[PDB]
Amino acid sequence: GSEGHRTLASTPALWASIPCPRSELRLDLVLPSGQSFRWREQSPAHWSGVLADQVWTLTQTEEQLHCTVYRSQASRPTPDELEAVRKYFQLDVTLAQLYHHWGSVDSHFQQVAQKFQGVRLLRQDPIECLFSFICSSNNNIARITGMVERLCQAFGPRLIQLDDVTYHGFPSLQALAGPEVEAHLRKLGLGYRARCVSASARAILEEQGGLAWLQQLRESSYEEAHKALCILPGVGTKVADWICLMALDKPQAVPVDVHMWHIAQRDYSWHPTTSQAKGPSPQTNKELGNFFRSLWGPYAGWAQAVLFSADLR
DNA sequence: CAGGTCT
DNA sequence: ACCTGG
Ligand SMILES: *CCOCCOCCS*
Ligand SMILES: [Mg+2]
Ligand SMILES: [Mg+2]
Ligand SMILES: [Mg+2]
Ligand SMILES: [Mg+2]
Repeated sequence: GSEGHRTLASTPALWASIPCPRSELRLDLVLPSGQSFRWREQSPAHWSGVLADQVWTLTQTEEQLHCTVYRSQASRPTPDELEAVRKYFQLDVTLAQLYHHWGSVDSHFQQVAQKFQGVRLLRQDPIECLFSFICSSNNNIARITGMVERLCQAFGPRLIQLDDVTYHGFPSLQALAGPEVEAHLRKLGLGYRARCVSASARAILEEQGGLAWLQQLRESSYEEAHKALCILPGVGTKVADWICLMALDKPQAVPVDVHMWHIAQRDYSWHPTTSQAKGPSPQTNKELGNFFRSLWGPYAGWAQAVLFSADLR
């Protein structure tokens, strides 16, 4: 009872609810969908992971988001701790309002979105997000999850153990910048991406001003933050857009990939007009992202998340 | 060859 | 131009 991953039924005294409709947040569409790679459904409908340097288990009913924290004497999450969950899910951003806007300007969105409510963006840490998305180059969601887990196990601080899972926090820049990290990361199957992690951890810390430079790209404009991220090894345009959208408070960023081409073409009959080339290219990908920004508005990347979730079936 | 990044 | 999965 007192050992292991908790469930709402098994230890009801250690949970606290946050008012949050299922239409504002679907955990099963947000937490496993390749935004974060570090949440696990360890019991049915119960998602466990590291959030604000502690381990949480989250589950929901129709009107409540139920939360528990593993810290020495076990107790409910305090008020300040629940705000970190609200902050992580960005719950002040009302989806009801966004879905209404997107629907009003896009009848295709109106048609598809009703089935896929509660899709929102997590407000991720920029370090974690950066190095996760560096591991996603030439890769799929299954292997990426594994690489990130091993990376965190090897180089991240031990938090606590629940059942047979030892939770680790995401590694610091210092740990990823350290001697022989590439070789160690290669032993963990990351391949050529091992170099990129090491090099980008070193470039941030030793060439760019460290953690502070990255964190202050939150305050900088989208265009600035994107340009700044591209100088890092393993970070091209797509990767930078993902980081901008997921970790640097740029809701207008629209990461363009072949998947977005398929949507644009099949669902909006989109073709590049200004650009010369017909297919994907840096010129045409920039044009596509702009199309959806003008269509959807300042939260275009959140809209994309909904269509991405809907296409996934 | 597909679909990203580096210079 | 360069890289690695399917
Ligand atoms: C698509 C070319 O990949 C860029 C990675 O370069 C090797 C350093 S990790
Ligand atoms: Mg991430
Ligand atoms: Mg290193
Ligand atoms: Mg780069
Ligand atoms: Mg908008």
